[PDB]
Formats: sequence, C-alpha cells, structure tokens
Amino acid sequence: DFLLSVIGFAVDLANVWRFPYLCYKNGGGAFLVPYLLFMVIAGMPLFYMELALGQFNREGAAGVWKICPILKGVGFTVILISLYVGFFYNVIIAWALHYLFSSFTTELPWIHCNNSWNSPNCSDGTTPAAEYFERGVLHLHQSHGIDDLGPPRWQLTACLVLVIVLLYFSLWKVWITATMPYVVLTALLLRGVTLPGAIDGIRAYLSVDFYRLCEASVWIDAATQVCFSLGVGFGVLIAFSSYNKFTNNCYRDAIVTTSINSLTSFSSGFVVFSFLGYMAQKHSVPIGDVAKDGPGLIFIIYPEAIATLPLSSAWAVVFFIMLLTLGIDSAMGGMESVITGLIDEFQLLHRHRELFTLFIVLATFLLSLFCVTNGGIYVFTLLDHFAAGTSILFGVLIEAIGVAWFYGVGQFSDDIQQMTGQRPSLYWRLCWKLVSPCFLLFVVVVSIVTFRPPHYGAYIFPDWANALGWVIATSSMAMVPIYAAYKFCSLPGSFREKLAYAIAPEKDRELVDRGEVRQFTLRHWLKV
Ligand SMILES: NCCc1ccc(O)c(O)c1
Ligand SMILES: [Cl-]
Ligand code: NA
Ligand code: NA
Repeated sequence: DFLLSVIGFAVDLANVWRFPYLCYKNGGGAFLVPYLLFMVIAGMPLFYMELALGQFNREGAAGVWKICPILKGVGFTVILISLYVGFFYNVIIAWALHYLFSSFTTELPWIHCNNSWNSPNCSDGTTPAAEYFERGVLHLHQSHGIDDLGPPRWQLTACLVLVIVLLYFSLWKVWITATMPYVVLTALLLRGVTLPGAIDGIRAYLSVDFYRLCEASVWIDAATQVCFSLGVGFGVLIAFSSYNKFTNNCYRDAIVTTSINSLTSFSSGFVVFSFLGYMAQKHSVPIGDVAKDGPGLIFIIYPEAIATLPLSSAWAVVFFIMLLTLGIDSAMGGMESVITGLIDEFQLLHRHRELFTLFIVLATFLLSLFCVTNGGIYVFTLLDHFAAGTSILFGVLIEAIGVAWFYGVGQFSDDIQQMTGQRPSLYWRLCWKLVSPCFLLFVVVVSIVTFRPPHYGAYIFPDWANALGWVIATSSMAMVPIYAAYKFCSLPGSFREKLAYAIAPEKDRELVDRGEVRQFTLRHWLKV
C-alpha cells in the first residue's frame, strides 16, 4: 500500500518526543494555538503541493526542477538537510534501545538512590530517574562543556552499531509499524486518564495565557515543529510520489496524513500532561516545578510515573518498543531519500550503489559518534537547534515561491486536472500563491533577527559554538545562489537570452526560440 508508507514516515519521534517538550516549555495552551493556526494555514497546502509535484514530473527530489532550471539548488538543500538531521536522529533510537535492554528485569534500575551512579543530592533534591538518566546512561557529570567531550562510551556505541547495521542491510538494494504504536498509545492514554491527579494536568494543558503569544518565539517554534513533523522540506515526499501511479488521489492522502499527524501529537501531549499532573499530586510540588526543561522529558517522566504502577516492567517494555518502531521507519526514509537523490542526479555511480550506500552509512556512523561521548548532549542540543532551524523554512519557502510564481498556479492546476478529474479550488490556489509564502518569509526574517542561543540547564554555550552552528545552517541554505550563478554563467548568449532560458521551463523551448516568453509579461505574475 502507498498510504501505509506515507503514514509510517510522517508519524515519527517528533510526535512523541518533541511535541510534549515544546508544550511544556511554552505552557499548556500558548503553544496549541500557533501550532494549529500554522498547520491549517501552511502545512496541509505544502503537503499537497509536494505530493502533486512529485507525482507529476516523476524525476526525484532534484529532477522535478525542469519547470524552473535556475532554482535547482533547493534540490540539494533538502538532501543536505536530511543528511544533517540523520547525524543526531539515530542517537535517540540508540537511547531507546539501551533503555529497552536495561528494562528486562524485576528491579528497574531507576527506582532508588542506593546505586553507584547516585550523588548525596538525591531526593529519594534530585529525583532518582533524572539522576539515573544523567549519570548512569549519559555520564554527563564527567564533562565540563562542549570543549571537553571525552572518549566515546562503549555501551551506547553497541546500540549505535546495531541501528546502523539494521539500516544498511535494509537499504542496500511498515505493516508492523501500522498498528502497534497506536495500540500502545491508546493503552497508555487509558491508563493515564484514570490515575488520580491527572485532571489538574489536563486543565493546565487546555489553558492558554495571552502574554506568551505576543513574543516572537512560540510562532517560530510552532512553524519549525510543523515543518519538522510533517516531513516537508526533506525531499522524501517528492521521491515517494515519483514511484506512484499516475491516476492517484494525492488530495485524500494529504488530508488523511495531516489529520493523523495532528491527532497523534494531541494524544501524546495529553498523555504527558496527565502523567505530569499525577506525579505533581503524588509529590508536593507545582506542575511547573516537576522536571527541568530539555530533551529528556520523555526519558525522565515516563519511567518515573511508570515505576509506581503494578507490572511496571511490561509498561516499560511496550513503551520502548513503541519508541523504537515509531522512529526506525523515518530514519530509514531519510537516508533512502539522500541516497536515491544523489544517485539519480549523477549517473556515474549508478551501478556502484553498494559502495555508495556503504560510504554514506559509514559517514553517518562516524559523524554521529560525536554524540555518544561524555559531553555528547551538548552536541545533540546544538545539532537539534541548528540542523532544521531556519534552513528548512528557507527551503520550503523557496520551493513554494518557485512552484507558484515562476511556473504558474494556473499551470499547476491544469497539470493536476490532467493527472486527475478535478481542478483545485480557490482556497488552495490562494494559499499557495499568497498565504504560505508571506507567513514563511515573516517567520524566516524574525528567526534571523532574534537569535536566542541554545542552552542546556544552566550551561551557556561559547561564541565559537554559535559560529559553528550558523556555519552548519548556512552550508545548506547557500546551495541556491551558487547554483543560480553557475547556471546563469553556463548558458550562452546575451543577458536577455540567458534569463529567458534560465527562468522558462524546459518544455517551452520552441516557444522561447520563436521569441515569446510567458514569464516576461505581467499577466503571468498577476494571475491567481
Ligand atoms: N521527521 C524527520 C525524519 C527524518 C528526516 C531526515 C533524516 O535524515 C532522518 O534520519 C529522519
Ligand atoms: Cl507534531
Ligand atoms: Na515513523
Ligand atoms: Na511527524
């Protein structure tokens, strides 16, 4: 089935690991409003556009730009973004595998403070779960900062090797993941709702304060989260649709995938806040002082409020199995996109697919070895801030501007009506033409203007770390102007001739040679 592949990749660890984190950081309802607004405004139109554009041209993440030859660097931008994201996406899978391996006993290791990895400041005041996660799994206490990393730990490197071997051996030439995560999530939700004290947690979840909406950070977080979770801006949807039947309904597929993604995120947040409220009632603390903010919320809160219920081992086992299955598919899809795009762009290493895949896998493993050191959480934070960031928004904005303005939203609608029996309505055309590009441009400009450098707890990153992060972002962002300059210089003729052959699709060549260019008039740009 084609739908099960799109659903499997779209729903990932971002629905269950990042959404509750950003909800707890920005309060209950101050994050749900911009998220839903940006979702309806841009996420669904971009998903539909990506599916249709991939299905029609049938060339891949970079070969679809025969409709605009000069804007072809955005095809390499998405490949670079996927490669960067893969450098830290697999470490979470390694952590989940480690927890699953260590959660097969009658005495869970995060129960009390009578172990060798504890400190005299254990609550049982720091809770034993956070102390375990930070001193027996990560060994964070043996590092001073990002300038003192230390050698890699051999315990997490084995899990990294296992994940890498699985990926390579499944990518050298879905049905299980279709149902199990949803069953586990529903069981967890049913268990969490009935726990005493969860009503206050859901009350905090469904309450919005109108002072955080006036700051230009919740909107950036919501836009970035929507783009990251949906999967737009990686080049995966284009490649997926390039292999699909011509007479296929991408409208229905986009609607269903978006609805499922939103429902999954909402359920994950509801469960997390119910557990937080239960823990807060169990102890004597406010909800906002239960755990510190960071990308360890689901590794600290879940074991803590799972170790109190009867049959905790089974709950832990199913939780970590669901975590593994929900992420292996997306980790596979990203590398599939990178490899297939790079092998279809350059038809010299085509039959040499085995060696190219081996090289890509080796590079991913070697460069992800940086996050398994003693101070690897700082590298993880830096990558999580600077890999998708404003680069993904810039790429999405460039793709939308290309497809709409430089090609014709009317021409796009005519192509869709040829591929199907219907013409997209005025809502979709208006969104694509005006609504998504304007909001994306505003968000990109605001994100550049306001920096807010990353941090972990009470640790402040130095200057060179921020410089390196900005270099990482600019490396993927700067693929468009370089290829534009190369393409303009490579073409022969005069400036007018070069522009005519650079901004026109590679199908109106006879019309251009006759001297008639549609892009050189005003009705082309004033058409909605
Ligand atoms: N939801 C993001 C899924 C994703 C995207 C790119 C990657 O390289 C990867 O490993 C995972
Ligand atoms: Cl999400
Ligand atoms: Na997935
Ligand atoms: Na997702």
